Amino acid sequence: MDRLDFSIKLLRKVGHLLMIHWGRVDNVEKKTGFKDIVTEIDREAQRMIVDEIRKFFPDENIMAEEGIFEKGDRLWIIDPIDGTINFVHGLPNFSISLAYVENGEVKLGVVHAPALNETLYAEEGSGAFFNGERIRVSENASLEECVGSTGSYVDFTGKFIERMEKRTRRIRILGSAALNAAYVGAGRVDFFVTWRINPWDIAAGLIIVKEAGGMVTDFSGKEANAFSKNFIFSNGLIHDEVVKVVNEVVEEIGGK
Amino acid sequence: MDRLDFSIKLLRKVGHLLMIHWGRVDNVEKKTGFKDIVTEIDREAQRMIVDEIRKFFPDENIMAEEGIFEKGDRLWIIDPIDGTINFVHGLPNFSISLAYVENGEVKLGVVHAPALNETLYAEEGSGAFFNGERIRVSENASLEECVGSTGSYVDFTGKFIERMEKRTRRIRILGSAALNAAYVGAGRVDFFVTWRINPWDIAAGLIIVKEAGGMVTDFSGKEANAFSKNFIFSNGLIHDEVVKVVNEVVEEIGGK
Amino acid sequence: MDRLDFSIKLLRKVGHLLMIHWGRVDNVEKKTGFKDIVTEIDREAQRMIVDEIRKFFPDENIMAEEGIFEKGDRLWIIDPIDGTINFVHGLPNFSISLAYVENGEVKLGVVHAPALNETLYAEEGSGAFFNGERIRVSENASLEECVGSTGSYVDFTGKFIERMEKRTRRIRILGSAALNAAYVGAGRVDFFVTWRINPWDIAAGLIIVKEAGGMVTDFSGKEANAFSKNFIFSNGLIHDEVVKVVNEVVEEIGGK
Amino acid sequence: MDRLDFSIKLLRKVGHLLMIHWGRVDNVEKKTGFKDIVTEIDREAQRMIVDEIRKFFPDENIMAEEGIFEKGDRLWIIDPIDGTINFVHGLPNFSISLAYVENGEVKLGVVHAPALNETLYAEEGSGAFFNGERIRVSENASLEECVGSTGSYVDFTGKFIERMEKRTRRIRILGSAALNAAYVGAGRVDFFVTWRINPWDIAAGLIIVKEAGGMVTDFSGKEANAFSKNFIFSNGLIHDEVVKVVNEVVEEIGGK
Ligand SMILES: [Mg+2]
Ligand SMILES: [Mg+2]
Ligand SMILES: [Mg+2]
Ligand SMILES: [Mg+2]
Repeated sequence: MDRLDFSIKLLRKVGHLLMIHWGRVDNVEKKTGFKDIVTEIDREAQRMIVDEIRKFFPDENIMAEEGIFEKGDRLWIIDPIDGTINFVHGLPNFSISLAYVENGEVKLGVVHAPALNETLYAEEGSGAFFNGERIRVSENASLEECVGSTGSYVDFTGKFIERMEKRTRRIRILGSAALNAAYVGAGRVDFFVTWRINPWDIAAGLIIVKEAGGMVTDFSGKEANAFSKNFIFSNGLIHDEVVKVVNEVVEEIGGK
Repeated sequence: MDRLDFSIKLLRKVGHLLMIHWGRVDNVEKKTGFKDIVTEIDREAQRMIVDEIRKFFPDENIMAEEGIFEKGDRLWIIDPIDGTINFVHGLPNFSISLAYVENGEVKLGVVHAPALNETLYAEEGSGAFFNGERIRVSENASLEECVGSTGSYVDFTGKFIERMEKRTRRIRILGSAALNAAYVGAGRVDFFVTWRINPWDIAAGLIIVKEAGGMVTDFSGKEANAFSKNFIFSNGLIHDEVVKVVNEVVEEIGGK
Repeated sequence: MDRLDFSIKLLRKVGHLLMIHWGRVDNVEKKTGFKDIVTEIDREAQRMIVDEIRKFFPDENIMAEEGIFEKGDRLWIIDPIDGTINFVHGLPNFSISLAYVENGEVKLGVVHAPALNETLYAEEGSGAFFNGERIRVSENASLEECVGSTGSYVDFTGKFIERMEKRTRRIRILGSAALNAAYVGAGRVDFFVTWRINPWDIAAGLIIVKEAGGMVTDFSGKEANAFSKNFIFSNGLIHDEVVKVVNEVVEEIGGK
Repeated sequence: MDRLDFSIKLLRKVGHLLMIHWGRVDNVEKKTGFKDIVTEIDREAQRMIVDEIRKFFPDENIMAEEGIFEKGDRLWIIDPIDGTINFVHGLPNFSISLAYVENGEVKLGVVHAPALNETLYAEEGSGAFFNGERIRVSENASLEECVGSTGSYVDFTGKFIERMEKRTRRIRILGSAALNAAYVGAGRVDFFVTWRINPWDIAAGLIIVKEAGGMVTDFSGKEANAFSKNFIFSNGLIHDEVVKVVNEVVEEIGGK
């Protein structure tokens, strides 16, 4: 609609500002370590976005990674650069994410990977799209004919590989949370699992996976929402096959 | 120039055929099981290349992943699709690799990712390029300022992540060996490790990294060649420690 | 729509076939002269399009430029390559046109420019799009504030350009009818004028420009359909001024 | 090489600045009427180009279209946006142009069309390229085998269209002098004529077409250089005829 179209055009415009600096940001800043960085372009991109929303959606709230952490029954969740590390090194797997949550419910989601010219989006009840055409998660039902994905985490990643590497065609670690969730919605991957992520990393990828007929849940298999800590995105075919392996790894390291 | 230009235009032309089928080939074979496939496109793309190769290079040999394994002083190493699994699922990280090896010497290489519109190539003494512009290897001289990569291998993988997660910013698993290697030459990645690999998977990558001022060696740390089993590519500023870690990852599982 | 989504996916896929021979076609045949040519690719592309339509819509008629001139209630109009001259020479302004005419009126229409990655489409009562985002006709209400365009015609073009130049910013001759009409819908040009044209050249553009909010009439101002001979696509704001000048041109050349 | 690479990367970088505002330029200032305008984006982009050149070649001269007119042995000719009108309306045919003129003679030219992803360029003595690929002018030896092109001139155009349309397949009016000239070098067009012009309009085009094996002369047939106001670019196989028509058109209006 108005909101969806606005979001698509906004992220597509800002995407170009990011291209100016892609792989060329000399000022890398650490937030809570060397694996968790931010740059001046993350902020500039966020300002560009936040300002347009604040302009057309005057009395609505914003929750943006870099700083703005408001609350509201009408909240826009923004990730100026999902995959800042990639962005800095020059890898194409980074994106801009914009979800519009109403009453804690994701009503719209859009992910835009600039260097790839891929714009995945979904509005509630309208289905998922990719640059205008319909997308639906894969039909794959056998883990052996599946390609799953994960993000670079503590001891989780390396272990989740060990467990999965056997019953799976191949595992991917691309670099963009939002983009990886959206890829399942587009049928490119079979499932995506995250750990200790904020809502700006998954709010958009959540409605896009479900509107594309997939499944989005926490590690307990109980349907997840924008405010869940663990995330499992899947085509809804080999979901449980994954729910298990994940907890198998979680227990081994420490959990419950 | 002659063979360089030839090679770029050719792979670029072939990339488009791949695009017609990319993500839409549900007729998969297994060259050795699920973890290793081939498609008619693999075959159909390789054909379109080999044909052209002879049309202008009669008295020369050819080596393609699936089908031709000739040998000679004027050889061409072809890989119709590097990342067939990706190509099959709809992932952008797949490429076409081609190297001209004269007297056992890689005289030039070219990697082309059609979905990403990336063409990385290099000629002996001419330096490396990326779509016409020069590319050098990264300057990040410390593991805490690096992003590494490797392919999905038996135990080496999940055990390489664990053994290097706290070492580097991130470890990526993209899918295409030729592309991944070309990326360290591009400085998008600081190092890439490949275990148990064929010549057509690194032939081009090899000369691209070295021409881009990087390092390519076996695990023994000795200068690597088109014919080696395990490779390591880097900016030559963090090779030592990587060799070290690589040489200490096979330990935990085995492989003498 | 599954019909529109069907249309977008089919032309996008076929666009890669075209990309293989774009600028690399050696055998150009004259249909009625050196200014009206055709190639084998036009046919190959068309065949790819027709077989898919006939497979998923077995009882609907087809009217494709190169040969298939059926007629009916459920009709598919096709121009395998709008701008074969451009396509042959290597210019990017060439496209694949597809419209669905029902009981005389165009229900949907998509235009795909492969080299340009531009897919403009519209389904009746749903608005016009450009790669997933909504587009609308321009807002230039003054001719001196406009950019117009036409095709390449015998007498018409020259007189036109003369009788318009001193009254508009500039007139453009890009080379693809469908693409040009669709651009009026995208708002990139303010009006497009075609003379002694064919239905497959304007069916898709007709609905896109109408859905985009503009106007499409014949040279007399009378609204038009896929079957009129002459056309005028505009933003609706400058139309009269255009129809006037056009006839001043039909007047000098001749008519009756 | 030092200068060429620097030029290619700078333009591609500035290219994205342009993409942010492409088709969304609010305030258009008039230079010499609605026929010739400039926008703050032209200035904003020019400043970004000038900025880098001052930094790496501080002791060199600059001649930029929008306000900088220096003179010297080492000189850089610049056009922030060639095809501003196109840029404004949202047409993809616009580009950045940069030439380095050492000792009165241009030895390097770069033309980048951001919206098209086309970087054509040429360093004196090394030949013409297009995104790394090598290019050479066309081989069409007869006008009926060609596709010519012109700029939008108040009297020239219409006449040229008239005395040239029955003689050739089609005459194109694209909207970007630098790109149009680079196109003859790319062989996408057989000839291009420009009436009334400045060094920043065709300095880069000049060298590219020459390194591509074609010819650039003033209307009189006499060779042409960065400093002339009549230009005719061609594949050098139909040049004579074009100069013919060009002159004839001049007689239909006025001159000497
Ligand atoms: Mg972020
Ligand atoms: Mg292969
Ligand atoms: Mg046609
Ligand atoms: Mg300009």
